[PDB]
Amino acid sequence: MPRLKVKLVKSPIGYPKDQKAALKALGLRRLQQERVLEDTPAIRGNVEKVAHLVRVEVV
Amino acid sequence: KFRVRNRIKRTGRLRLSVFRSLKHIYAQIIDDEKGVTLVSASSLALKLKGNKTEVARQVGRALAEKALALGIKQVAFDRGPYKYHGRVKALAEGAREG
Amino acid sequence: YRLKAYYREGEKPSALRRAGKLPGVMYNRHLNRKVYVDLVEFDKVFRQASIHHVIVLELPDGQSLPTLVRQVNLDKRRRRPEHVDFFVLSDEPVEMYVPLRFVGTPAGVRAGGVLQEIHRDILVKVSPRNIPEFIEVDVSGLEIGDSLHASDLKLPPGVELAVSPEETIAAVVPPEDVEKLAEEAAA
Amino acid sequence: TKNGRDSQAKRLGVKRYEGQVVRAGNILVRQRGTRFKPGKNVGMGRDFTLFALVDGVVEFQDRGRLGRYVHVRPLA
Amino acid sequence: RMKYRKQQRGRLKGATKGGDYVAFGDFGLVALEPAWITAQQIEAARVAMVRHFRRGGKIFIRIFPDKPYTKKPLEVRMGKGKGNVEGYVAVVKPGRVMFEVAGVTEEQAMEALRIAGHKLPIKTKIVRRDAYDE
RNA sequence: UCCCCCGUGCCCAUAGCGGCGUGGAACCACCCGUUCCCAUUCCGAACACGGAAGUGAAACGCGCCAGCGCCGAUGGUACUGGGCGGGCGACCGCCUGGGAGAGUAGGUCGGUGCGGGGG
RNA sequence: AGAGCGCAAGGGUAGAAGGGGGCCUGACUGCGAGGCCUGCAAGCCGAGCAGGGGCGAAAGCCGGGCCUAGUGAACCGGUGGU
RNA sequence: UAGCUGGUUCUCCCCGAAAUGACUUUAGGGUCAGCCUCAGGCGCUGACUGGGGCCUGUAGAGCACUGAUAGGGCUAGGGGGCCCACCAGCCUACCAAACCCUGUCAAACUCCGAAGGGUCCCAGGUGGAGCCUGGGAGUGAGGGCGCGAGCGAUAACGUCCGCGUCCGAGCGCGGGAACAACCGAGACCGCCAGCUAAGGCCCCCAAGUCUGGGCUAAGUGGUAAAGGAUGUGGCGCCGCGAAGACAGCCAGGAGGUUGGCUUAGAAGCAGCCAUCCUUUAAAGAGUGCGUAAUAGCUCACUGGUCGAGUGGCGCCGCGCCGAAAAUGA
Ligand SMILES: [Mg+2]
Ligand SMILES: [Mg+2]
Ligand SMILES: [Mg+2]
Ligand SMILES: [Mg+2]
Ligand SMILES: [Mg+2]
Ligand SMILES: [Mg+2]
Ligand SMILES: [Mg+2]
Ligand SMILES: [Mg+2]
Ligand SMILES: [Mg+2]
Ligand SMILES: [Mg+2]
Ligand SMILES: [Mg+2]
Ligand SMILES: [Mg+2]
Ligand SMILES: [Mg+2]
Ligand SMILES: [Mg+2]
Ligand SMILES: [Mg+2]
Ligand SMILES: [Mg+2]
Ligand SMILES: [Mg+2]
Ligand SMILES: [Mg+2]
Ligand SMILES: [Mg+2]
Ligand SMILES: [Mg+2]
Ligand SMILES: [Mg+2]
Ligand SMILES: [Mg+2]
Ligand SMILES: [Mg+2]
Ligand SMILES: [Mg+2]
Ligand SMILES: [Mg+2]
Ligand SMILES: [Mg+2]
Ligand SMILES: [Mg+2]
Ligand SMILES: [Mg+2]
Ligand SMILES: [Mg+2]
Ligand SMILES: [Mg+2]
Ligand SMILES: [Mg+2]
Ligand SMILES: [Mg+2]
Ligand SMILES: [Mg+2]
Ligand SMILES: [Mg+2]
Ligand SMILES: [Mg+2]
Ligand SMILES: [Mg+2]
Ligand SMILES: [Mg+2]
Ligand SMILES: [Mg+2]
Ligand SMILES: [Mg+2]
Ligand SMILES: [Mg+2]
Ligand SMILES: [Mg+2]
Ligand SMILES: [Mg+2]
Ligand SMILES: [Mg+2]
Ligand SMILES: [Mg+2]
Ligand SMILES: [Mg+2]
Ligand SMILES: [Mg+2]
Ligand SMILES: [Mg+2]
Ligand SMILES: [Mg+2]
Ligand SMILES: [Mg+2]
Ligand SMILES: [Mg+2]
Ligand SMILES: [Mg+2]
Ligand SMILES: [Mg+2]
Ligand SMILES: [Mg+2]
Ligand SMILES: [Mg+2]
Ligand SMILES: [Mg+2]
Ligand SMILES: [Mg+2]
Ligand SMILES: [Mg+2]
Ligand SMILES: [Mg+2]
Ligand SMILES: [Mg+2]
Ligand SMILES: [Mg+2]
Ligand SMILES: [Mg+2]
Ligand SMILES: [Mg+2]
Ligand SMILES: [Mg+2]
Ligand SMILES: [Mg+2]
Ligand SMILES: [Mg+2]
Ligand SMILES: [Mg+2]
Ligand SMILES: [Mg+2]
Ligand SMILES: [Mg+2]
Ligand SMILES: [Mg+2]
Ligand SMILES: [Mg+2]
Ligand SMILES: [Mg+2]
Ligand SMILES: [Mg+2]
Ligand SMILES: [Mg+2]
Ligand SMILES: [Mg+2]
Ligand SMILES: [Mg+2]
Ligand SMILES: [Mg+2]
Ligand SMILES: [Mg+2]
Ligand SMILES: [Mg+2]
Ligand SMILES: [Mg+2]
Ligand SMILES: [Mg+2]
Ligand SMILES: [Mg+2]
Ligand SMILES: [Mg+2]
Ligand SMILES: [Mg+2]
Ligand SMILES: [Mg+2]
Ligand SMILES: [Mg+2]
Ligand SMILES: [Mg+2]
Ligand SMILES: [Mg+2]
Ligand SMILES: [Mg+2]
Ligand SMILES: [Mg+2]
Ligand SMILES: [Mg+2]
Ligand SMILES: [Mg+2]
Ligand SMILES: [Mg+2]
Ligand SMILES: [Mg+2]
Ligand SMILES: [Mg+2]
Ligand SMILES: [Mg+2]
Ligand SMILES: [Mg+2]
Ligand SMILES: [Mg+2]
Ligand SMILES: [Mg+2]
Ligand SMILES: [Mg+2]
Ligand SMILES: [Mg+2]
Ligand SMILES: [Mg+2]
Ligand SMILES: [Mg+2]
Ligand SMILES: [Mg+2]
Ligand SMILES: [Mg+2]
Ligand SMILES: [Mg+2]
Ligand SMILES: [Mg+2]
Ligand SMILES: [Mg+2]
Ligand SMILES: [Mg+2]
Ligand SMILES: [Mg+2]
Ligand SMILES: [Mg+2]
Ligand SMILES: [Mg+2]
Ligand SMILES: [Mg+2]
Ligand SMILES: [Mg+2]
Ligand SMILES: [Mg+2]
Ligand SMILES: [Mg+2]
Ligand SMILES: [Mg+2]
Ligand SMILES: [Mg+2]
Repeated sequence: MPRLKVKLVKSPIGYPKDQKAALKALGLRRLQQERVLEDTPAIRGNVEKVAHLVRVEVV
Repeated sequence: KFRVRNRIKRTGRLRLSVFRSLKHIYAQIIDDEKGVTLVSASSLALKLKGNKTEVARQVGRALAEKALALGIKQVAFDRGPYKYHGRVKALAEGAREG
Repeated sequence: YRLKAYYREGEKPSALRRAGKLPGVMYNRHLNRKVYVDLVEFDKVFRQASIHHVIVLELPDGQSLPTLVRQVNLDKRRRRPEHVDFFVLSDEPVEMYVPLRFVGTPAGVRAGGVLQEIHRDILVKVSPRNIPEFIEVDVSGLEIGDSLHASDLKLPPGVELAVSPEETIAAVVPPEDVEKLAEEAAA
Repeated sequence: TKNGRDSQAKRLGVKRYEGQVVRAGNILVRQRGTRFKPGKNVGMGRDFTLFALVDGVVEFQDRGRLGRYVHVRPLA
Repeated sequence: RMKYRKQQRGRLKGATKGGDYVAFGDFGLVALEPAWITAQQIEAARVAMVRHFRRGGKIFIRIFPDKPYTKKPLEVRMGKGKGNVEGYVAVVKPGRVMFEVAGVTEEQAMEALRIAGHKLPIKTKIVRRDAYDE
């Protein structure tokens, strides 16, 4: 499937540790940061659980 | 009362099932874990005479013939519901002739 | 009774209910599909139809259907209907509860007392042709301490019972009273 | 108030789930009774402990009226 | 009665089973709020009911106190409550039917139940036997 | 390849309880006897040996019946990972993914593997 | 299977772990792969090898008891033995 | 001697805790483990995620076990009454074992049973991940908040655990009037540049006295309950109506009857029990008052007039009462 472009819009401060490790997994360091990743079931698996923190688009 | 079978199945392999009737006596070499018979020296299915205790000792060797001809030796004796003594003991004693 | 039914599918059952549509499901030995009906109209029907009287359902296909009500799930808090079961009949015998009319007054009700109606209706096997709008029972020989079983009923022709004969239909019980209280609290 | 009591936690239950590779002799399951029956290549001790009998893979079998079983399918 | 000893409080979660339908009598009184109903409550309602229509019909009570309600006696912090000062209560989730009446006019049962409501802590509703059965 | 029977497995009640019917050539059982091997805390009931006659009553084998038992959806709901929104609270409501139990419709008096005897 | 399984409870259990009988003493010695549990120290399970044995026709089973409580580091001293 | 209190002095840079477990004449102290850091070594494994397998007994539900439970049925046992004794028989708007029907409750009940969680395999994952051996530590009073239970009183800024999280150490910044832990957000330094977040855009105070459609007349909003009321607006249902209703006004409103019974009296009107007819267009063996008991008044119902709507009930929105405190609002 075409690449995925995710962006962090809400801060993880005060969210469960797992949701922190998720963003670190995807490679989202600071806020408002861009990050495009070959979409696989494994990559979307984290994007899913952090959806309340990020806005995604297809590329 | 088939506790005897359960106890044997747990051991090695090659169960010598020995069903016996009022005028009959059978015997199979069953390697379980697949439920298949390898040898089957029947009596009232072979042709043998009439004396039972004398007849059984004969059918016993009928297995020995067909057993070694295939390569078998685990004497795992399934003494079924019947107590080891009569035509069973003879069927066995006979089987052990080889 | 008749009622205009409509077919259902992917639509969110909750979304339907917000509009006014009580979802339901018609089915039988050979048939089965999702549907629904207008709630307000359903109420007006069911207030007399219930699970006793038959109900012909008209789909947008004009298809008439001799459905019955098999069950109506309710929402606790504001007792209200969630969804309906429609048993589509053919002609073979089909179990169903039939009404009951306890006509007459026992000596109990006269001499102070009350008739408890254990079964307001009875389950009986019968052909869709035989849909007796009610059975009757001459509750009058009854008194405080007496009781009627299914082992005796105004069974019309062809209508055989499926419930046990020894099941109690109704009985007359003594009244609760004030002079009982002084006696009760003593213990 | 006579009541402030209890006994040690015994940390029992299944010790090796299905698919897990096992060395011969290592333990598969500790249990109160026979909540699990032994079976092929699996022995049982005084406390009803089930232990693998040869290197292999653990797998569980349910046999209804006859209860559940733990097996080690060998390979080497 | 029997059971054994005293019992944990638990929590009155959603009225999942906290709902019902009439199964005896023509009229009923259903709960609308979660609450522990005391024996002293159930009774006071039941009596005030008959007390209203003397020698009247017949009332049913579908809720029953099996829960021991404990209470420490004006002190500090040792042990579990000797409890039972209020003794026993019945769990009531909003929607459950509590009291049935039967064998009386509507205005005769619209009052009896109207009263039994007052003797209760919670807000309640009266009901006709609609037409919903099984 | 097909049919009946014998033995033995596999799943583990849709295989069961019960009611009706059928099978003795073959196989199986009861069945004749208790000298011998063997056996009864008494008894050939059981276990055992030697076995004709009779029988298919019992037992078992096969087949029918849905009264009991057992299996049992679909639809909806309770509950609930995760994400939110309202009230003093005991509490309640929405989005997203998962989704019962009970109950309704229905289903079932079994399916199969290896050897052996027999048309 | 709601009984029994010495004794609290639980799990388990008649396809015996339950009741009875014959012979019996493995309530063995020398060990112990690999584990469970675990801060330490402890506690627990254990196939198999050797010796010499018990019951069984044999396959086999026996290093106490259906299982989980019935217990006490080290120090100091007692008795027996090499 | 002090397991206690106090005090401990220059600078910049990197990382960065704990307030838990076990034992402790231990409880504000210690030893080991947990968590921090440095050095050397291994190098894709790490948190998190996808797929698959196995382990599980909670939420919910259920009554099949263990118990609890309302009504009814059937029915041993016992109790009262007829009747009696040789003991036998029937009745039983008394209590009730077993059993059955309906209807239910349970942390220490489970025929069932999620979501999820645990673990192993494979794959994504180079991260102030992870693993092996060592040097140095501190911590071992936590607190609040969300959720799940116990204790308590379904009290406490209460208490004890569990999963999170923030303060602790972010009393640095923005919002919340002010305010560790609520909302937003992780401050390397400079800028009289820009977009936003929560929250806000009438004045103190940046930014709409913005647009469109409703509701609210209480200062509600500006923080309270059972419960009470012709508040106001809105959907729905039943009924009355131009064949003449609702309201008011003109007239009758009764006869046997003064209902049977209780009672000093009970005349429709303390209470108990209740189900006639007839003059007729209509008047109920009676709605309320009046009585010592009655007569008197009225509705109910019918006639006339009028001339257009009216009455009851269910549901939703906002509001009203319920509502008393001590320095000045
Ligand atoms: Mg950040
Ligand atoms: Mg936050
Ligand atoms: Mg997780
Ligand atoms: Mg304790
Ligand atoms: Mg404790
Ligand atoms: Mg089990
Ligand atoms: Mg052993
Ligand atoms: Mg009662
Ligand atoms: Mg004190
Ligand atoms: Mg005491
Ligand atoms: Mg052929
Ligand atoms: Mg018959
Ligand atoms: Mg014979
Ligand atoms: Mg003799
Ligand atoms: Mg001889
Ligand atoms: Mg001899
Ligand atoms: Mg013989
Ligand atoms: Mg016959
Ligand atoms: Mg039979
Ligand atoms: Mg037929
Ligand atoms: Mg059936
Ligand atoms: Mg049936
Ligand atoms: Mg479903
Ligand atoms: Mg509140
Ligand atoms: Mg609340
Ligand atoms: Mg789903
Ligand atoms: Mg289901
Ligand atoms: Mg069957
Ligand atoms: Mg088959
Ligand atoms: Mg049982
Ligand atoms: Mg038991
Ligand atoms: Mg016992
Ligand atoms: Mg015992
Ligand atoms: Mg037990
Ligand atoms: Mg078994
Ligand atoms: Mg014994
Ligand atoms: Mg024994
Ligand atoms: Mg003995
Ligand atoms: Mg070794
Ligand atoms: Mg070891
Ligand atoms: Mg250790
Ligand atoms: Mg140490
Ligand atoms: Mg060994
Ligand atoms: Mg040896
Ligand atoms: Mg051994
Ligand atoms: Mg013992
Ligand atoms: Mg043993
Ligand atoms: Mg023993
Ligand atoms: Mg144990
Ligand atoms: Mg010393
Ligand atoms: Mg550094
Ligand atoms: Mg840092
Ligand atoms: Mg200890
Ligand atoms: Mg100290
Ligand atoms: Mg340390
Ligand atoms: Mg990697
Ligand atoms: Mg289960
Ligand atoms: Mg529950
Ligand atoms: Mg059942
Ligand atoms: Mg019980
Ligand atoms: Mg018991
Ligand atoms: Mg009777
Ligand atoms: Mg009696
Ligand atoms: Mg008598
Ligand atoms: Mg007598
Ligand atoms: Mg009698
Ligand atoms: Mg429970
Ligand atoms: Mg338990
Ligand atoms: Mg679920
Ligand atoms: Mg997982
Ligand atoms: Mg998994
Ligand atoms: Mg790089
Ligand atoms: Mg770091
Ligand atoms: Mg680090
Ligand atoms: Mg590693
Ligand atoms: Mg270190
Ligand atoms: Mg230290
Ligand atoms: Mg300490
Ligand atoms: Mg503290
Ligand atoms: Mg905390
Ligand atoms: Mg809260
Ligand atoms: Mg919340
Ligand atoms: Mg406490
Ligand atoms: Mg609570
Ligand atoms: Mg608090
Ligand atoms: Mg501090
Ligand atoms: Mg922090
Ligand atoms: Mg400050
Ligand atoms: Mg602040
Ligand atoms: Mg200000
Ligand atoms: Mg603050
Ligand atoms: Mg501040
Ligand atoms: Mg702050
Ligand atoms: Mg927010
Ligand atoms: Mg502002
Ligand atoms: Mg208020
Ligand atoms: Mg309030
Ligand atoms: Mg208010
Ligand atoms: Mg209010
Ligand atoms: Mg008022
Ligand atoms: Mg009218
Ligand atoms: Mg006209
Ligand atoms: Mg008016
Ligand atoms: Mg006028
Ligand atoms: Mg007048
Ligand atoms: Mg007048
Ligand atoms: Mg008149
Ligand atoms: Mg009049
Ligand atoms: Mg007048
Ligand atoms: Mg009159
Ligand atoms: Mg008068
Ligand atoms: Mg006057
Ligand atoms: Mg309303
Ligand atoms: Mg409303
Ligand atoms: Mg309000
Ligand atoms: Mg005032
Ligand atoms: Mg003042």
